[PDB]
Amino acid sequence: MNIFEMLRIDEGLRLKIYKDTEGYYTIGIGHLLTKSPSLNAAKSELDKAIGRNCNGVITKDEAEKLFNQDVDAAVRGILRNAKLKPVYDSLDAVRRCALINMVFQMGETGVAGFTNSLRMLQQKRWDEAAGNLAKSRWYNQTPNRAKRVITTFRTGTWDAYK
Ligand SMILES: [Cl-]
Ligand SMILES: [Cl-]
Repeated sequence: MNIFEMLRIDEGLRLKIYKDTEGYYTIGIGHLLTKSPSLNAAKSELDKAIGRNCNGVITKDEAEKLFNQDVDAAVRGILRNAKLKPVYDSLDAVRRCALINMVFQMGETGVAGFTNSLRMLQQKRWDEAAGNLAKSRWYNQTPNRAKRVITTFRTGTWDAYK
C-alpha cells in the first residue's frame, strides 16, 4: 500500500465535474476546482487546469496527471511549512502517509491548525492523539474516512485500508 493507493481509496475516481461532500466543484481524484457556486466558474477552472476545452469531462490519464501534481504539492507544502515539517520528520513511513492524506484533503493551513494533535504526534502519544483528532468538525463531517486516517496514526500499520 502506498500514498497513491491510499488516497485513491479515500477520494474515488470521477471523470465528470461533481460536488464533493462540502458542495464544491471537484473532478478526478479529489481535485477541488472552485469553492464558487457556479458550474461555469468550475468549467473555466477545469479548462485552465487541463489546458484544453473539456466541457466538464476528462480522461483517466488527465485525472492521474492532476493526482500526481496534488500529491507532490502536498508533500512540498508539508516540507515547507514551519509547523508541519518538524512533525513529518519525527514520523515513521506509515504515519507520514496519514499526515499527507490530511493535507491533501484539508490543506496545509487547516492541518497546521490542529496544534494539540500535532504536538502529541510529535511526542509519539498515539492513543492520545487519535482521541484528540476525533474532536473536530473533520471527523463529524466525514467520519469513515477520518477513522481510517486516525487508525493509521494510532497503529502505524495499513490495517484500515486493508
Ligand atoms: Cl468536536
Ligand atoms: Cl467518510
